[PDB]
Amino acid sequence: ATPHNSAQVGDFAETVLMCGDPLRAKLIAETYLENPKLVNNVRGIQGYTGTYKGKPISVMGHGMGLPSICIYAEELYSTYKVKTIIRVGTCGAIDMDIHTRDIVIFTSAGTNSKINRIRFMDHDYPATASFDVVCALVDAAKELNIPAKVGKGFSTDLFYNPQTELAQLMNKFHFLAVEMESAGLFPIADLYGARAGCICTVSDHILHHEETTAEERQNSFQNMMKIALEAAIKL
Amino acid sequence: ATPHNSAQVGDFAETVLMCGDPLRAKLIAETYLENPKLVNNVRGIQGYTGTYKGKPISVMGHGMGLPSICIYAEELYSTYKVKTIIRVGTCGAIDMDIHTRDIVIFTSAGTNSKINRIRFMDHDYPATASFDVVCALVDAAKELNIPAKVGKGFSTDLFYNPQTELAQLMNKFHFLAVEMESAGLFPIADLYGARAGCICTVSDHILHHEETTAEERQNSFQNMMKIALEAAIKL
Amino acid sequence: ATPHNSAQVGDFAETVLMCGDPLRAKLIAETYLENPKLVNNVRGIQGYTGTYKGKPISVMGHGMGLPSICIYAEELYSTYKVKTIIRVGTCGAIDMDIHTRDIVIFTSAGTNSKINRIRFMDHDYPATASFDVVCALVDAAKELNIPAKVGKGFSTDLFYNPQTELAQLMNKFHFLAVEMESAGLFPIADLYGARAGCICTVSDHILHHEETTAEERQNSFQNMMKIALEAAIKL
Amino acid sequence: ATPHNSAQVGDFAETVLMCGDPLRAKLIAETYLENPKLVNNVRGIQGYTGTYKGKPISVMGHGMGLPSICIYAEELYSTYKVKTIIRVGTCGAIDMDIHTRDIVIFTSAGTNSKINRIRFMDHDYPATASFDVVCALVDAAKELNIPAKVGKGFSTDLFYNPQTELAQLMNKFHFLAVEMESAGLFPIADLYGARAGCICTVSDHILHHEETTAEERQNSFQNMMKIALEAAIKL
Amino acid sequence: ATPHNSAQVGDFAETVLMCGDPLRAKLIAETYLENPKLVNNVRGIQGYTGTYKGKPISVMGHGMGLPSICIYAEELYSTYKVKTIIRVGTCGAIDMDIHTRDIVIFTSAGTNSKINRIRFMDHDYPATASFDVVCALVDAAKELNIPAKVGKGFSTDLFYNPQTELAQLMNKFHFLAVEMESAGLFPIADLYGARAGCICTVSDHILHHEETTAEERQNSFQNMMKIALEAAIKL
Amino acid sequence: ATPHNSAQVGDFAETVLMCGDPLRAKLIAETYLENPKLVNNVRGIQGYTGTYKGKPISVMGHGMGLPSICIYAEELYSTYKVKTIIRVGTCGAIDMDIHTRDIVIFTSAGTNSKINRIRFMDHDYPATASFDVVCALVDAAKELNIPAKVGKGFSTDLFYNPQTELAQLMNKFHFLAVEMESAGLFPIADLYGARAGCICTVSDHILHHEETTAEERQNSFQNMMKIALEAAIKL
Repeated sequence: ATPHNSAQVGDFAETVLMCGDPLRAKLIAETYLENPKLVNNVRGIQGYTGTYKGKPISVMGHGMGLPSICIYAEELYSTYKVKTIIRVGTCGAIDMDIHTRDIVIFTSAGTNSKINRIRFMDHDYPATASFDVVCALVDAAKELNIPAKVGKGFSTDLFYNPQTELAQLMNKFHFLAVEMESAGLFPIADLYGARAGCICTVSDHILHHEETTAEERQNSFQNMMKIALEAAIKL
Repeated sequence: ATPHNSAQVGDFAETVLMCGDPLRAKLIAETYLENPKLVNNVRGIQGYTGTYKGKPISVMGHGMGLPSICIYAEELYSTYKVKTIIRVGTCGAIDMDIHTRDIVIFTSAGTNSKINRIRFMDHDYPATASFDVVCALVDAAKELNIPAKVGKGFSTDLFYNPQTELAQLMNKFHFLAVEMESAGLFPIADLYGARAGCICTVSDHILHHEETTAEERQNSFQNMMKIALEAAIKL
Repeated sequence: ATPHNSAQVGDFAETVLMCGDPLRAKLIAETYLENPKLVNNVRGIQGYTGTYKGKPISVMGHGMGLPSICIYAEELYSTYKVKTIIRVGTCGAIDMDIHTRDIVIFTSAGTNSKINRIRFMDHDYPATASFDVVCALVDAAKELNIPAKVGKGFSTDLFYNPQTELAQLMNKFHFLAVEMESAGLFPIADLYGARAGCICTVSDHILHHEETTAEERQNSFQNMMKIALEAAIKL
Repeated sequence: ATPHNSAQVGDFAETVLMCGDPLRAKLIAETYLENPKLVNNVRGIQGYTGTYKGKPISVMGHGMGLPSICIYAEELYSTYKVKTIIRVGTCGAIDMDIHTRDIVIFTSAGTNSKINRIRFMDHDYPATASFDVVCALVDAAKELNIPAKVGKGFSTDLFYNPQTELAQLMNKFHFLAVEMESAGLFPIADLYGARAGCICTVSDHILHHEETTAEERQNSFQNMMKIALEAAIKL
Repeated sequence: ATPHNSAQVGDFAETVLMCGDPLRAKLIAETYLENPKLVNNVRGIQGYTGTYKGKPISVMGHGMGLPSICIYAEELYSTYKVKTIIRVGTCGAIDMDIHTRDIVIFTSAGTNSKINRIRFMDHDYPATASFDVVCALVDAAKELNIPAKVGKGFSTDLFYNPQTELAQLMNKFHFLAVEMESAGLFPIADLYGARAGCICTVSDHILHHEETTAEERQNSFQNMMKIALEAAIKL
Repeated sequence: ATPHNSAQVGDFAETVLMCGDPLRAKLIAETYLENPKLVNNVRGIQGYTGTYKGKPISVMGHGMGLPSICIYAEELYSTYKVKTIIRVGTCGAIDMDIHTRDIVIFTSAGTNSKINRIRFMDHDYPATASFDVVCALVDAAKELNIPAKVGKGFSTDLFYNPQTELAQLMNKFHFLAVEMESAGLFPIADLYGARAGCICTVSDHILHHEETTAEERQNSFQNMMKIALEAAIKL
């Protein structure tokens, strides 16, 4: 149907969970969905559609960086009539009070990208997570009683960032974590009158060395997944 | 104590309601607070401190525009140790589905200002309302059962905006309303590890002529005030 | 007549003196004008119209920051057909050769704001004081024989400026003082084919501790006021 | 060895061919290399190392967009000590004199991204292909006698570009094609004192409908691959 | 003494008149100065030093564009200890009320250049003519009773400007004329604690066809020269 | 024919060599061309047209800075129907591996100017030398067997650059040399479907003191000239 998707309108559920790693997306599909069917694998993106608690749900990769997720999100909202895209994955902690293996719910995401300035007449567009999605993620967290931190995230274009001072600046303004897609996703959802959200488990800290026990990193991941899945049902 | 405030540390409650109109702030103090005492009137700003349901509460004006509210907010968070600043006032609707006299709860605010870019190494800072404050405002709305719209707002530096195309662009991205302070307030709260939020009643629509009945504009205002006050207690 | 002014066309003199402090404006009206009448008090702005040496003159506050004064200036030039707006007030010295209590006449004002870039296709607009007004202010200074310094001013959006290096940069380029309105005012006057100017008394120095004797600060203020008033007559 | 690569120093050849599609990279490895061995598949990136005419050569995917390829390129140049990265893939034609199925050799790439401005003190960095690589690609083209167009390319962050006027502007300045990685790749090669280049086959035209015969699109692809491979040997 | 000047400290008068055309500068030297001596001709710049009414005066070309005059001005203020640089030349009218052959005195100059933003931490620097020089030029005009227009000028980097809408924008803000050096000159004078000014005769109008009689264009030029010369003496 | 050129269509050869120094251009004309005739001297620019090996060739100065060369290049390509403009001159070395008296062939040029951003919708335009011209210059170098370095150049607007850190940044990215015209020239050639190139001899190093023997600086210059001339014939 599109340059980056072979599936046809209807193959995708109206709620799609997206992560960077296509293998992760394949794992998710095989681990949490019932009767997952590969509906799209253009560029080995691993797009699946199965069910969770009787409801239709799709999981697909979105590469890394805003330019990438921007392609998938717009194609999904526009061509496949998707209504909700919840980004699920890992990220790097910034704030000193955030520890590795912590789950973070993005209220919004800042960015060093130029995309939003391009779509917003060079002004400051607040890449804000859909309020419904934020509430669904937080309610899920509360109901499952899984500690989660809610706040600003930051979508960087430079994983290896030359501006090393930026990190401390972000810690001063209390940015919770860093990833590479949210700031691009959120505004595209607004444009299509659709919804977007993001939940991540901190896989590493950028300001100091952390303690990462083998079974603690997985628990954290599974916990984030439960929240994302339950919230999807609520939506 | 400061160049723009004569009050001393302790004169202000830890939760402060701020609007642009100092006369409005005086009205609010005399109408909703018990035993309101004028603690600061430098520049006729009308800063009061009284009580609501037994709890300490302060109401003060903040002029118009980010540069203005930036002065008051930082002085309050820094010198008077205020913890929460809820901006309460009027605004101009953008989105076609938003009508005059509607109450809007800001999740965040975009801006055509350069301030946040100055404090954020020229990148995109997401002026986001403190999540606690957004939730307190929405819960108050729900509990009082007062219809309110939650979403992005826009803080403009140009009330009379030369870029007339911006309005339609904002309607396409579904910005709810336009005011002139939120985008400045939110990031200053983050810096001080404090909290900020904004709730406004739409006094006019920028894309078309609206119907404004005399008693409907006041009800709307009183309703917004109830929500702001109750939320303050919850915080 | 406007959203921020209740007065009608004709209530304002064609020459208006504006300062940030509305109480200051009230003081000015009661101290230097004959038969001052409050023609507008929307937002406690304290707008008066009286006479000086038989001629009509208006004094009104304009809040703090470019976004604020931008609203009043354009409304005045456009709706009330005002011809001259002279900003009168305080400011912070930059240049080492400028001392507290010194009177400064702005030839122009730089800014860290984005407004002029918005109205000027993102190029460098030189916020220049109307040449007639500069000459009227300087002639008044010379005739009254009151020492005044003439040069560049700087209108900041950040009273509390994160970019602490900016101050020394400005001292190197010899910016005389810092305030928060001129850069916005000047270009709006040009747009309306009208005139604008600014004169300030330095109330404090930003690069070092100064000596401020009680009666020296008032004399300085009264002197600045005489110059502003006489120049108004000349215009 | 890295967050996005499991291979160790030595697993990668000093010359690496990179395309967006990981499946394409797998195809390339199985079709043109002898004894290709999968040395890295983190994120299903499909990184292989085999031989071409007795020489070591690696082929791996790089996702879509500058942020993505920026991660891989820097990791490869820095950790795996790679010397040459030749981007090989598809692109969209701009210039009217460029037709679908045409092969284009990038001399350089423009971009609407902010990355290079971030690494270059906000000035204009000319994302230029390593001269050795450009010459190797052009010599290969000449020796194989395969018609190829040499000129500027454009790396966009927005596949779906809101600024629809940009296309005609680029046609006026004769930008040959559009892709999404070159502008990020080239400067990273310079930083590491290494080399980078890009060759693409136009899979579609952005200014008008083109004729794409089944066997013409493959020939074009195979031809581009021959040039890329032979040039690699020359390097 | 410098890369662009062979003269030594002392060869140049403390007041230097500069125009773009080196031949014009040679003409000026031979026509208005007594005993003009060529003190520098690096790059055929035609730098002379002679006398006017017994006082030392130098005339030299400065090429075209800010980058050019920036080199000469800084070298002159820094190495040759020059105190005043008055730019004298031609320009293109913008404002409809400005006619060909009109003399214009710059109060300041706007620009589409990035230089001042580079030297001013990316903020708005008001390229303002030294107030002493503006007054000297205007007094000379008044004393000689030669009609002159005083106001903003604009220094463009693009004589052939792609942004054709800019012209009308400038006419709306009443920019008097367009040249290519003032915006660069003025800030360099400030940096060296020295002085700069600019006076031009409009040789053509950019918004419509004008009437240019043979002897009217010369008179205008001679008149501008008298003003520049007399003002130099006053300084 | 134009404001800066008195010559008529046909007076200029289709290939024009341009340097900053008009005296240098005069020298070149008298030293390397047969029967050189001065076809244009507006502003003492020294524009000549003679022959080299029987072929028509023109040499003319272009002042200093992008704004300057932009005027000449566009007038030449547009009015005089010139096809190739090869900038020939001096420059300042950046990279530590570049020594004084070294000849450098620009593949492209970066810049701190705003021109290209103005003509390119505020995006990154890669000021790239025409590939034909680069190849002609390099072939000439190879055939004459004159060592030349090929790579990025940088066209600065600030000969005296306040941003002293830029130099080291450029050395890290391996910018070969610095001049003041290429970045402006290259894009104008693209616009006119014409060609441009640049070759310079390093007259000084910006990062350290160099050894410059009298006869080594001239040899270097003559060598650069041979390459430029021979390449012109090849084109």
